[PDB]
Amino acid sequence: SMEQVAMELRLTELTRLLRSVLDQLQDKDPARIFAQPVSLKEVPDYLDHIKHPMDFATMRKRLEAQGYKNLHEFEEDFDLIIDNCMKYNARDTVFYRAAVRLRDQGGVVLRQARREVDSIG
Repeated sequence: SMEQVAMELRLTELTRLLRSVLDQLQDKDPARIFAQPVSLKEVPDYLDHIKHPMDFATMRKRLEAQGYKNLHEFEEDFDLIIDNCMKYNARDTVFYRAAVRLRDQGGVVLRQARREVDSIG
């Protein structure tokens, strides 16, 4: 149907805006601490701690399959990146501190992304 096409075009356009949001967030991680999944070979206990691992590569795979239907879904995954790191790692660690900085800086970007998603529809 034409209605299904129109919905698909909205999803595609949301995908474009989320790709740009994703790029901007990832630039706030120049150390590349959050670039890839935590390795279970190198942190064998990880899944005993963290039930839903997340990372920027995994988000990028979902994004390219148009797997985020709305901004809320994408923000949920971004928050997992931060929240997981802040639980597994102590306050005095480079990992924890990197997450705090990513969260603080990412807030700015997400604030205007929400306006854009509402504004454009």
